[PDB]
Amino acid sequence: QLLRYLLDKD
Amino acid sequence: SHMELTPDQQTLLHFIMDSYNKQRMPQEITNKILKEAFSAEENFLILTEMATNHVQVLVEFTKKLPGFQTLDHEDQIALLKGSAVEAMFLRSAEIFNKKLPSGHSDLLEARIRNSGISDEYITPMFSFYKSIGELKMTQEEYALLTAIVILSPDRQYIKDREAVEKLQEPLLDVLQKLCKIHQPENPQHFACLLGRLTELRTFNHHHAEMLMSWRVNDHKFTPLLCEIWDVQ
Ligand SMILES: O=C(NC1CCCCC1)[C@H]([C@@H]1CCCCO1)n1c(-c2ccc(Cl)cc2)nc2cc(F)c(Cl)cc21
Repeated sequence: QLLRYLLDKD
Repeated sequence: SHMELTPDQQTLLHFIMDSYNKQRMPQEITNKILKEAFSAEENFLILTEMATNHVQVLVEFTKKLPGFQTLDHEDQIALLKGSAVEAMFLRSAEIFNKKLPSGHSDLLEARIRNSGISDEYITPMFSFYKSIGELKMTQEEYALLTAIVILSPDRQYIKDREAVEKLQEPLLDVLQKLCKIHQPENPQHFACLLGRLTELRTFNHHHAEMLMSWRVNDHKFTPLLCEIWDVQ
C-alpha cells in the first residue's frame, strides 16, 4: 500500500 | 554551568530542523489563498491538494525521526495513521500565524467558511489557531511539537508503547530545555505547549465528523488521503 511504500522506500 | 543543549541534543535537533525545513515552494499555499477562484469546489480542491502534499511531507519527516526505524513496522503505520490529523491541524496553525500579506487572514477565513465544513467545527479550529498564535512559537517548537505528536505512545493502539515512549522522551526533554533557554522569563511556557497538545487531540473527533459530512455530500479524496484517513 501507499504508506508502506513511502515508509520503506530508498 | 550553563543553559544549553548537550552536543547530542544539538545534533538530534539539527536533523529534525533540516527535515522540517524541507518545504518545496512555501509561497504556493499563500498564493492559492489569495489568487484562486472563490467557489466551494476550488476551496475543497485546495484542501485535498494541500492535505495530500502534506501527507507526503509528513511520511518523509516521520521516517527520519530519531529511532523511528527501530520500531516494529505495524507500529510505524499505526503512529503515522494515528497522528496525521493532529499534524495537519498543527501545520495549518503554523501557516495561519505566519507573517502573511494584508487580507490573507480574511481570504483564508472566507475560504474555510465555504469548504463544506459546519460552523460547529470552524469555531474550535480558529480558537486553536489563535491559542497557537499567542504562544509566539519558534520553528524549533513547531518541528519538535510535530515530532512529539507523531511519537505519541498514548493516543492510538500500539503493540509496544515503551519503545515509542523511549523515542518521545528525548524530544520532550530537548523541547523543555529550549523553553528554558529561549523563554527564561516565562517558566510556564513548556506547560502551555503541552496544553496545546491536549487541545490538538479534540480534532480527531472533529475531523471524523467533517469527513462523514464530506462523504455524504459526494466529496472526492485522493488515494493517499483515503489510506491515511481510512476512508472506507
Ligand atoms: O489546505 C488546508 N490546509 C493545509 C493542510 C496541510 C498542511 C498545510 C495546510 C486548509 C484549507 C485552506 C483552503 C480552504 C479549506 O481549508 N486549511 C485549514 C483546514 C481546513 C480543514 C481541515 Cl479538516 C484542516 C485544515 N486550516 C488552514 C489554515 C491556513 F492558514 C491555511 Cl493557509 C490553510 C488551512
